[PDB]
Amino acid sequence: HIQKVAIFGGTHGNELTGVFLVKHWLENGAEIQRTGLEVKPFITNPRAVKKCTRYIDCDLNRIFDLENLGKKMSEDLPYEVRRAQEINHLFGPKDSEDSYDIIFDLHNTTSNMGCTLILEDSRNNFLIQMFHYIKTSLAPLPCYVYLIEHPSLKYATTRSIAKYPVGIEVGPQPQGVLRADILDQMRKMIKHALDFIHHFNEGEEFPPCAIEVYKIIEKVDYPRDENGEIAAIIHPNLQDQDWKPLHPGDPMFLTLDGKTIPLGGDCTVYPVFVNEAAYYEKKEAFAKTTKLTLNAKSIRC
Amino acid sequence: HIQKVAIFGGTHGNELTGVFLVKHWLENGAEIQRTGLEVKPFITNPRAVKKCTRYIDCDLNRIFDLENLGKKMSEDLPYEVRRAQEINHLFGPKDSEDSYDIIFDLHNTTSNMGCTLILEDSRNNFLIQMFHYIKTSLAPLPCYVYLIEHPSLKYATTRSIAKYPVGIEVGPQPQGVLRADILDQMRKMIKHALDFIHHFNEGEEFPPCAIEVYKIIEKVDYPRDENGEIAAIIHPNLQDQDWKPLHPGDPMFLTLDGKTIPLGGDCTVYPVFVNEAAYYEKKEAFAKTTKLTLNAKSIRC
Ligand SMILES: CP(=O)(O)N[C@@H](CC(=O)O)C(=O)O
Ligand SMILES: CP(=O)(O)N[C@@H](CC(=O)O)C(=O)O
Ligand SMILES: [Zn+2]
Ligand SMILES: [Zn+2]
Repeated sequence: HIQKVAIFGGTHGNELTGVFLVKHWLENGAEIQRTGLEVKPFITNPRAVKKCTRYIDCDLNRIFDLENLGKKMSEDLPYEVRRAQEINHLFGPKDSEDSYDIIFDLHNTTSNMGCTLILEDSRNNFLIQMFHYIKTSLAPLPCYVYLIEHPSLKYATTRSIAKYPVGIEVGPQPQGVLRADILDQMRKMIKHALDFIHHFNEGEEFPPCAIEVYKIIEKVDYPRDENGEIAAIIHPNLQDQDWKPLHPGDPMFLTLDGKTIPLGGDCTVYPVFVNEAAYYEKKEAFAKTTKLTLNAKSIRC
Repeated sequence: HIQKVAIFGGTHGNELTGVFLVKHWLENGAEIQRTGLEVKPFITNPRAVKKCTRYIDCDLNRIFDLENLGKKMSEDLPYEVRRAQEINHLFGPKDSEDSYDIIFDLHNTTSNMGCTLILEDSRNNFLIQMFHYIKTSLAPLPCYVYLIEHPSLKYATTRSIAKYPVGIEVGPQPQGVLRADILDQMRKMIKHALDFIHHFNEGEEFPPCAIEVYKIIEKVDYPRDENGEIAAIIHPNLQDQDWKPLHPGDPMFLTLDGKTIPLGGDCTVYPVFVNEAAYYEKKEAFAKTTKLTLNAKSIRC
């Protein structure tokens, strides 16, 4: 049974859709309340939000792990590390039964990804059923599921605190910009997610369901010159073609001289986060993913 | 006769198309050289480029005036001030005959403005002729001219150093990103600008011409709180509709609730820089322009 729900906004301070909503919701939350459901809206990175930048000392959505949450409180720590602890204490602790049940973390991307749900665990049948529900509600408005569970990769998100972590990504949108159509898409996504929880809490039964997801394989950097500067850019056939298949023959990058660097490798892939501003400093031009199906067992409260 | 020509990129450090070309052209100018014409590429704000921020201490493209350029040099002064003077000493002095003849200043905008030329002087026959040549040469691809001449508004641009300052602005592109299609557009604009200069220098006579331009009337802020926080955002109809006519009854802003706030007044207007990331701090949702026609007298070298 689902009791404790939060919506985080402003994990990244220059992703204004979430910030705008949460800050309105703090003043009037009617939209995010249901019957017998209390959800708490919350500004994750208030300082980065004030400076309208992604972060102050380091990326908040990467540090919710033992290395960082186990450090001694201290004014000498990076701001985000201090803030990660404050959040763990408020909405976790992480890996405890006292933690929040569900956390929705709201994000924006410059990539042409549309409505996107981040899945941190392939086995969780509750999430697969939620995601199936939202996907289907939204349609024919498309909505895709990025699955980030992986051995060496995968990062400790802000929402990993909860038993049920949910990432909500909407793009394309420039950083520092509030576009109405994106705002609307993110509201519709939440509308359905919260509806599903309520529906489940009034003991509805959901049959088995399948969904298609995109599983991370590896991350590709920009081809780089002899000093570490970018020597080629996202080829225009690849620009804005997130989710769509890319075959070994196909064009990845383009040089100033007009030279085209093709995919190579062995098989088809589905690129994600194509040309995301914030990933330039992470050496990620885009991420390679395989398409695969996940099956959920029926569930009931 | 035109001798000294510069191309500035990186005036704003997170506008990467200019920075990316200029760094390449610094390593191989072939593309921007014309026979009998030497063109110097230059990075105006190398420091803001390092951090991929718009600026360090203040906006570089607003301070090339007497107040700042006449100041005594010291380390208490904002970086950009100290930097502006250093640029005046290399490509000016501004208002002197020893200054460069033409400076092209390269920019990107989040607004959906397409290929855009900034005209600083409505009576400058030479520029008007150049712009008409570029417009004509780019067709059917559109090209738009924004006349920032105004008694009160109008600011001291990096490029105002030259006898003939030219601003090149290409959108939409998110800050901190390199799109190929936007890059290609800026290169073509430059190709044709240099071609024009060369042709003129080889004595070709240019008959009189007319161009449509858009003259700044006034800037419009987002409607705000009692706290000064944004209370409404760019309406979906207005979004991405730069240059297109906006009538008095038409939707302008949108609340979460969401009520539409219409234009008001009684004259039609032409909106420019709709939803520009960098202008949120400047408190400009968009600029209202009136669209008029300018003539050039014929010219010859
Ligand atoms: C480009 P973003 O910061 O909105 N994407 C998230 C992805 C996620 O939510 O896991 C991140 O990089 O932290
Ligand atoms: C969107 P931008 O900052 O590159 N445009 C210039 C306008 C210009 O080039 O005059 C500015 O705001 O100073
Ligand atoms: Zn984010
Ligand atoms: Zn600029």
